[PDB]
Amino acid sequence: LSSAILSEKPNVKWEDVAGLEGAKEALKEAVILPVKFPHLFKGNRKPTSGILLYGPPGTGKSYLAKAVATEANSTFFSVSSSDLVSKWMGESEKLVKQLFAMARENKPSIIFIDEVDALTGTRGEGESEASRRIKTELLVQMNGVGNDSQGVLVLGATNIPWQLDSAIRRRFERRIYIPLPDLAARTTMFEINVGDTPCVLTKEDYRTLGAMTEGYSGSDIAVVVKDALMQPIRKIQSATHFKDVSETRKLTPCSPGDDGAIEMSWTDIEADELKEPDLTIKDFLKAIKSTRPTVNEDDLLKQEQFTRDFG
Amino acid sequence: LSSAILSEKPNVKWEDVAGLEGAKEALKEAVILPVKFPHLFKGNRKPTSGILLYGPPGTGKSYLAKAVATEANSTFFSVSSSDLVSKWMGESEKLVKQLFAMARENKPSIIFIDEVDALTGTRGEGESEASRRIKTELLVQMNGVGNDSQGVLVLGATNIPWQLDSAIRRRFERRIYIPLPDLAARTTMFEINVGDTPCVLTKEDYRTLGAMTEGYSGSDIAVVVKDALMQPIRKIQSATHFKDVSETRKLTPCSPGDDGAIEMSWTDIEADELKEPDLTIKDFLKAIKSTRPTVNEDDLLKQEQFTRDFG
Amino acid sequence: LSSAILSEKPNVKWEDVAGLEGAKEALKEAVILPVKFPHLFKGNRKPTSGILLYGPPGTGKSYLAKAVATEANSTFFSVSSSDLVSKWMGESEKLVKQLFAMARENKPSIIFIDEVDALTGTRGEGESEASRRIKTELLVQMNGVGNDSQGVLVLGATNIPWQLDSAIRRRFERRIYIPLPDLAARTTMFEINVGDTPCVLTKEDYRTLGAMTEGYSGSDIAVVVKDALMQPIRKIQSATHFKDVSETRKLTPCSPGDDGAIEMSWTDIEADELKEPDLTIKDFLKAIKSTRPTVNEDDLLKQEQFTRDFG
Amino acid sequence: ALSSAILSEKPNVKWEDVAGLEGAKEALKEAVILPVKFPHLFKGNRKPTSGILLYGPPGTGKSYLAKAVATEANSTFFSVSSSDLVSKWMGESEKLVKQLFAMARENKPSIIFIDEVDALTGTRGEGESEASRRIKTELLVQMNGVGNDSQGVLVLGATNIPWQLDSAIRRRFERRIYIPLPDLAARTTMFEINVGDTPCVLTKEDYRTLGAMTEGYSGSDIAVVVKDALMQPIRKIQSATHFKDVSETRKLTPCSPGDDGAIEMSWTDIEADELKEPDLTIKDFLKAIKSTRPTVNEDDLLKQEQFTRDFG
Amino acid sequence: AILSEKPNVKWEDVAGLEGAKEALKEAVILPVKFPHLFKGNRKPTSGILLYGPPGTGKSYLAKAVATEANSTFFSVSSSDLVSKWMGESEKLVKQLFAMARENKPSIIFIDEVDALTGTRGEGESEASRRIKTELLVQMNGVGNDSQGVLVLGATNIPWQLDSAIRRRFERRIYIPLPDLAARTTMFEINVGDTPCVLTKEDYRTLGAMTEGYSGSDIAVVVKDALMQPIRKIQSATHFKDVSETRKLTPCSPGDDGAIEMSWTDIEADELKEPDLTIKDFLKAIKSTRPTVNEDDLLKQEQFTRDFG
Amino acid sequence: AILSEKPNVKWEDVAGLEGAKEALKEAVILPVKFPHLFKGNRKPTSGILLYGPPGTGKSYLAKAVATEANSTFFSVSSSDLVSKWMGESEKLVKQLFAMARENKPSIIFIDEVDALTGTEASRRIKTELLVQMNGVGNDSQGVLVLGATNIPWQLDSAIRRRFERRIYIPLPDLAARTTMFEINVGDTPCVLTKEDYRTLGAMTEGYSGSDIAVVVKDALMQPIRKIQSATHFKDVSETRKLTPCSPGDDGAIEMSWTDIEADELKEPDLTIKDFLKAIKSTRPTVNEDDLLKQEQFTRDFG
Ligand SMILES: Nc1ncnc2c1ncn2[C@@H]1O[C@H](COP(=O)(O)OP(=O)(O)O)[C@@H](O)[C@H]1O
Ligand SMILES: Nc1ncnc2c1ncn2[C@@H]1O[C@H](COP(=O)(O)OP(=O)(O)O)[C@@H](O)[C@H]1O
Ligand SMILES: Nc1ncnc2c1ncn2[C@@H]1O[C@H](COP(=O)(O)OP(=O)(O)O)[C@@H](O)[C@H]1O
Ligand SMILES: Nc1ncnc2c1ncn2[C@@H]1O[C@H](COP(=O)(O)OP(=O)(O)O)[C@@H](O)[C@H]1O
Ligand SMILES: Nc1ncnc2c1ncn2[C@@H]1O[C@H](COP(=O)(O)OP(=O)(O)O)[C@@H](O)[C@H]1O
Ligand code: BEF
Ligand code: BEF
Ligand code: BEF
Ligand SMILES: [Mg+2]
Ligand SMILES: [Mg+2]
Ligand SMILES: [Mg+2]
Repeated sequence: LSSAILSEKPNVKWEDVAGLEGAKEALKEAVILPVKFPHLFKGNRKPTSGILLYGPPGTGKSYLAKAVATEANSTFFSVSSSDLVSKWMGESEKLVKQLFAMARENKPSIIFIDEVDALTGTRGEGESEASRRIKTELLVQMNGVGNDSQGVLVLGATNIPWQLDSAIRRRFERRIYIPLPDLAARTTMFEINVGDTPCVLTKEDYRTLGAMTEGYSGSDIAVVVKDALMQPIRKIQSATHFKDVSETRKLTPCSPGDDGAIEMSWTDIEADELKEPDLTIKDFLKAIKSTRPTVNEDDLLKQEQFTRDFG
Repeated sequence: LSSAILSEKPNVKWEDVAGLEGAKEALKEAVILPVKFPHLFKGNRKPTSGILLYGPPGTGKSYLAKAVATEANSTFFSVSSSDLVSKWMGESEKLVKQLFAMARENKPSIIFIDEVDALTGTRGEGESEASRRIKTELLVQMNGVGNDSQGVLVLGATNIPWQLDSAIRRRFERRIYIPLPDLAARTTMFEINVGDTPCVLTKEDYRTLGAMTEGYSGSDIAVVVKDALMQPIRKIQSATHFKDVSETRKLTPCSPGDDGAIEMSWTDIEADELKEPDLTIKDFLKAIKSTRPTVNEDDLLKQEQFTRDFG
Repeated sequence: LSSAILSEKPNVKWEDVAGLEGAKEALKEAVILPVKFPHLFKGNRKPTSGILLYGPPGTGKSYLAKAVATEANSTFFSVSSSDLVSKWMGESEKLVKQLFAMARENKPSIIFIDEVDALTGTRGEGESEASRRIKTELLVQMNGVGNDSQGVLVLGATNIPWQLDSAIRRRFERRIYIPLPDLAARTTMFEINVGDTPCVLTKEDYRTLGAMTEGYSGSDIAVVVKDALMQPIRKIQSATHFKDVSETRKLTPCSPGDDGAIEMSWTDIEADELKEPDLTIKDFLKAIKSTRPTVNEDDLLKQEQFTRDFG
Repeated sequence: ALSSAILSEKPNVKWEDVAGLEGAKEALKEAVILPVKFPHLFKGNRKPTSGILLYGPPGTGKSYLAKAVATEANSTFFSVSSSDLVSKWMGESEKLVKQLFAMARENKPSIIFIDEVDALTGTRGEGESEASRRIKTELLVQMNGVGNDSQGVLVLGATNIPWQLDSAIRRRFERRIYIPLPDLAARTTMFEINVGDTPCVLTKEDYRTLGAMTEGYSGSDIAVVVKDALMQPIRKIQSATHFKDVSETRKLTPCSPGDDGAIEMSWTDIEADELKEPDLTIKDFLKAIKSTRPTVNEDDLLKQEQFTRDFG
Repeated sequence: AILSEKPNVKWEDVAGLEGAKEALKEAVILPVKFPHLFKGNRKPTSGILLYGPPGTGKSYLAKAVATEANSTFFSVSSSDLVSKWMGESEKLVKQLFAMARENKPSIIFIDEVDALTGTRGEGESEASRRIKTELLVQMNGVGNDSQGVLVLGATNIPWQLDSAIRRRFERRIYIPLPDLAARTTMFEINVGDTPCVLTKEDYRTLGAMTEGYSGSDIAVVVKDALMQPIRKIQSATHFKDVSETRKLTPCSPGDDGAIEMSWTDIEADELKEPDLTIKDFLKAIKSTRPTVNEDDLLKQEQFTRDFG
Repeated sequence: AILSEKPNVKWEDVAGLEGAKEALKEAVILPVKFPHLFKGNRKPTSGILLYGPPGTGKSYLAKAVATEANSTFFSVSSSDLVSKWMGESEKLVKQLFAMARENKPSIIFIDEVDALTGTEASRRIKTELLVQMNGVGNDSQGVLVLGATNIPWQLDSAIRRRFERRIYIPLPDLAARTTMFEINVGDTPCVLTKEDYRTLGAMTEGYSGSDIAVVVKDALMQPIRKIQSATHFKDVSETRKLTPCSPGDDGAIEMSWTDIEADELKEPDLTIKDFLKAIKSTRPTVNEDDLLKQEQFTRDFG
């Protein structure tokens, strides 16, 4: 049997995710509003049962699922494609039945599924038995004869929504496209991902950054901020020569031959008594020259096709 | 001989389904007429043994099965593809035999199977042992040597009727296509799904709605009515400011600066003593602009192919 | 000691089967002629041991098996694929051995197997242990070292005879194709399936019906006759108005305003004392417009392939 | 004390009833008759054959030849399918094999027949190599025992699928023989055998005309066209209206409407025995030839020429 | 089912391409040397890809990272991951990252990740979607602790690697063909304790002769060289005394003291093996062609020139 | 499941293969003959793979090595390990190495090493074997593993790598086939000359020892075959003795073997020509594309 139970909460708050307030609105009214205000949702007025998120890779879908998982205050299940597909013949499907069953047992609950494109695609006869049996149980077990469709919430994610079948497209009754973040949201993600590190710039300088970075993803922002945090490490471990500055001794990397320039390596230098140089904009522009964006623009044209129709 | 079964207690009545009068006629004469009038069915006049329902997703198939399940007054079995396919080798087929066996034990009765496409498809050799053994037992056990084909009524549903094998197609001896609905039925579903909520419109305004919504499904109607029932709380949480109107205190969202406009949030306001905004066409039309028709039209061309031939 | 025996008593006459005079000849000489005339079969002259029937679905195969079962006057066994395939490892095969064993114990006897395609197909290694063990025991136990092949009789049915393996094809030594019925046989099935219901037509009108219905199955005939028997219930409970005609009170549906036309519903009318208008030609033609032929014509080309070779 | 179910009674078929098979007839006469009649020849270097396989397309006469050996044995003829070897729990699946060859050596001289050896063997994955690899392994040892027990037993293998037979058991059956479809003269012989004691109408060259008409059948095809030929005069008895006396007191046969002594009646009207059936005529034979096209397929013959062309 | 080892390989054991060396010394040794620098915004690298032509020592360098790591160093090829059944192909991935998190702090190596990528099109459908999907979501996802474990990827085909897994391996390093001096160093290492015959500039002549090999190519020409004088001894007729009591070596037919015999004829020890010298080396260089191809190097310069 | 023996097969009992033989002599016998040669970091081979087409008696050659190294021969079939024993196979591979350690000098023979790898469960056998072949180090001295494969190209590269030395076992050449015919008839009464044996040799290009063994087993029975079927008996020469002869000959009576008295039959003498018959009715076992497939392996992993 083994009951396939998996549920754990990380820490990602609301405003960690920047921008796209339609999805924030729909998920606050789909998650917080049923739990905090159950009396409003009564009779004809019912909460949303199936919500699909989609878009290009790294626009913040699974991180938003993390934010819902932290801000849930509910039995947050989560399952990959691993725990559903079993060995023999029968546990591949009865575990789905027990998943939504015990999900309804621990109601109010939220279910997230990542990359539902691995379970769809009934057109043709490829991926035959797994697609028909497992996908059929996802349909009928999602709603069907005597399933309590109230209670639980099914969060779907994908990168390919056009290969998603129209029936499961109707199952995910409120679908939301997640675009590449605009100027202001990327300004916000810059001001978030700098964090507690002492920066040097102002808000309109972050606006200059977001103007320079037209058309990235969230991971692209995470790695240009990472590289911006990782240039002074290369300055400290780099080359030969440090120097004292200023609570008892403190040395930082400096060029060969300078005011107090001893010749050494980071290894030579004592615990703590290292001075790493500030973060800097030059670090930002160096990170811009480091990495090209990952997303392709014809795939964005297909996202504008399915979004322009069904979004 | 360990038997694992199930049964239901649903709640759906006749007038909730709009249109579909042929299916309503065939199921009233296939369900109500045998039980209420058993004396009419004698000798040459025999009840229907196999009924197929099919069509695009969300035209009301499984909800009609709910209506038959409530209006049955009979032992209503229902089985998905899960409970038939077993682990080892033998219980995958003997459970089918015990299903129709105990179904004949509790006669008169109705059996529903959802998404029978997971049990068909003998063409080729894919899904070999499960398809031949389980599907063979569905054929022979459905009717065969000494099966009492009288009594139990088998209601079939699917979304893919062309992959259904011709033998089971003959088993479901009276098949009915369920098209996309029309103007008047969607007017009826609007006037049903508004329910007890105090609306604002008239009947010809619902006709204007159904004229605006050419080519939806029933789920599309359910979610535009759902979104229409969410715009009140969207207005309550909107901005800063509520106001008393009118059984002891009752406040609703209003614009900044109005007759009795206090400044607050929904959180500030007491249990129940919240007032909800009246349904207006603007919420309806906003919900129409929110969501495209879900299903495609080339799939409708294939439904017109199989319907135009075999319907 | 397993003892998974089952047999029964149906009721189907010879002459309720239409067409198929070759199958009628082969089964009269295979069933009636051994029992009534055992002295003719002695020494070199031996009865037939294996007879196969095949064809498109609903050409009357299993109903002919019902007719043999009624007209047997012999211990008629019948087994599906369910009772042969067991759980563990050994009872899947020893039950076959006990089946032909106790079949020879109750000689003279007839064995029918429906849809033998679930036990064949040794080509490749799919369905490996069940196919090799169970099918091997079907071969050797059917005839082999010391099996008394005289006595019993193995009746095979299928819908797919080309996937039947050539060895079992040789086992079923006298195979018969069962086509779609022609004009006269469908005229006969019309005149049988009208039964005791008072009709309105003549024999050449049934010839007009069979001319209108070119290329049906037996189930198609059964459901157009069924729909023809379900039109007078629709008319007797349709709209408003019945009328007395003629053993104490008897009312039938009639148009609004007629000779003795009271206004009521079927519900208003007393047990029995309600009679529906006799089947009419229009009901027949309406049933012809109701339902397509079931079978497809490329499958008929494969039936002409296997029939043209092995028939 | 976990013994089995064996053969005791032999099914009487004569040695002359088969046709063709001259290599198999030679190998089994030298493998059965020659050890018993001449034990002094097999000594030292000269040893009898230990493993003999028969194979071929279905219905070329393999199991019927095993019937002929079973009648002509005069020895304790065991026979076992795949049923009696595979047991329930874990251990009797293999100890019964050990007791089979054990009690087979107890009742020596003796012959062992195994039909459909591909059901014994056959591995694809983990499920196929469980509880069949054990029994296969015990067969592997107990037929490695040629150096242990050369004299005594003989293992006759039959199959229809010899390519799925594993190469190790292929080496165990050390002298394998392909059994093809029969030719003109052998089918003439099977016609003249299967007519039996029934009074025929034809001559030997008419049977040659039959075998020329029936190019490429099996033995079962011959058995059913002869069977249908033995059903045609009773079909004449059932058919039409009208019989007629001919010739030990009254004897009537079917004849056309209006003939020399043509009374009008049905078979039902006619007294026990005093019926006369029509003698088999070439027309019933040729009608039976038109009734059933050959059963086996020629691509299967190409695979028999593959395995025969290699390992035959 | 799952392998583990703390191997021998050191940074000085590795010869060549010191930018990848200092990069892995940073991303692996810097969590070891200064874990207290990595806090809050400053986080260690999670996914590092190595790639290029075959035989360049990526697994060997991973073993150098393993020895200087002091951590549970896993390593897996594709052979422990290919679908034989329909679902130990995926649950073993789940147990791999699961037990990898059980033995944290840890390092995971995967060799030739090109056998798990390539979602474009529908070829290799169920294995690619299921197994690759679990690699993505299980690599980072809803509630995966992405901290801790380190995923080392290797391949020979990086362009067929999908862009999503390309982003997963967030710090990728191209490994080019090495140079003269590093192959001189690998010659002087792989000769080992065997008594050679040459000097350092003769190894420079060797590396000049061997322009454009891999590390495995060096390993097999040194291996064949450790068959070469033994191949002289196993060959031919005639030995000869030279010089602690009797000592004979192979010599040509007809020479100063050339007796005719075989090695078998000659007494324990009292054999004088031919010296190990270059003609055998240069003959081994003429024996074997470089395996790798240069248009594949042009594609490595394409993907490296763009994304490197 | 594990066979053990102190075999008695000399080099001369193994037809041909002189090249392998000479490789094995210096690979295995030299270390054993003069152990003082292998002090310090100089260590004798401890894995040898024997590869080549089936029917060359790789096993028999292996026993000769054991006989000549004066060692116990321990042996196991990998097919049996993978299928028959399964569950207990880890235990078996253990015990096997354990016996061999306890019994130095000794040799482990693993037949069909390819059959260790693929078509989870036998992944254990692979894994245990590898751990054990690392046993040269815990106990490097005194044991040697000889693997045998017909399909070296299907042999797990990890296992492959544990077999330092690889030796090709070719199909027999003229001289070897000639020896095989002689050995296979041994003492049997026949009238074959030295030249006939050579002829039989020359006439079986591409045959294996196995193939030759079956042909010879077939041929020797021919005189028994003639006597059993024999027709027309003529007297020759201890009181009456008749043999088959053609229709119409010096003393040619017409009869069948059945007609002739116990013993007083003279069976036909063995002939070189008769084997020629047997050669026609037994095709060689081994496909001709195997040469290349095996030589591809000699080129790549030799
Ligand atoms: N709006 C956002 N605010 C903060 N972090 C973000 C945002 N969007 C993306 N990220 C970063 O992206 C990563 C998660 O991406 P994910 O949603 O898993 O990609 P995908 O959408 O392809 O699943 C996290 O490291 C997170 O920090
Ligand atoms: N005609 C209809 N009348 C009332 N509700 C409907 C109708 N069509 C659809 N619905 C609603 O939409 C959903 C879809 O109906 P259902 O029979 O379950 O279709 P499906 O199984 O194809 O999704 C149901 O949950 C039901 O509440
Ligand atoms: N020739 C026929 N005569 C009478 N009824 C028939 C005939 N063919 C079919 N039927 C009717 O149609 C149905 C289908 O025939 P049946 O033998 O059950 O088909 P199948 O062999 O495919 O199961 C049966 O209910 C039978 O009564
Ligand atoms: N040579 C033959 N002579 C006479 N009858 C034969 C011959 N070969 C086959 N038959 C008949 O054909 C049938 C098949 O013979 P058999 O060996 O049992 O074949 P199988 O087991 O493949 O069905 C039997 O009824 C047998 O009487
Ligand atoms: N840069 C290097 N320094 C030292 N040895 C190397 C180097 N590159 C390759 N080698 C040698 O090559 C052998 C095999 O290299 P391998 O790790 O298989 O290459 P790959 O990068 O394809 O995995 C190793 O045993 C190693 O000793
Ligand atoms: F989803 Be429905 F049953 F087409
Ligand atoms: F149902 Be039938 F036998 F095609
Ligand atoms: F013996 Be047969 F080929 F069934
Ligand atoms: Mg449904
Ligand atoms: Mg049927
Ligand atoms: Mg047989």
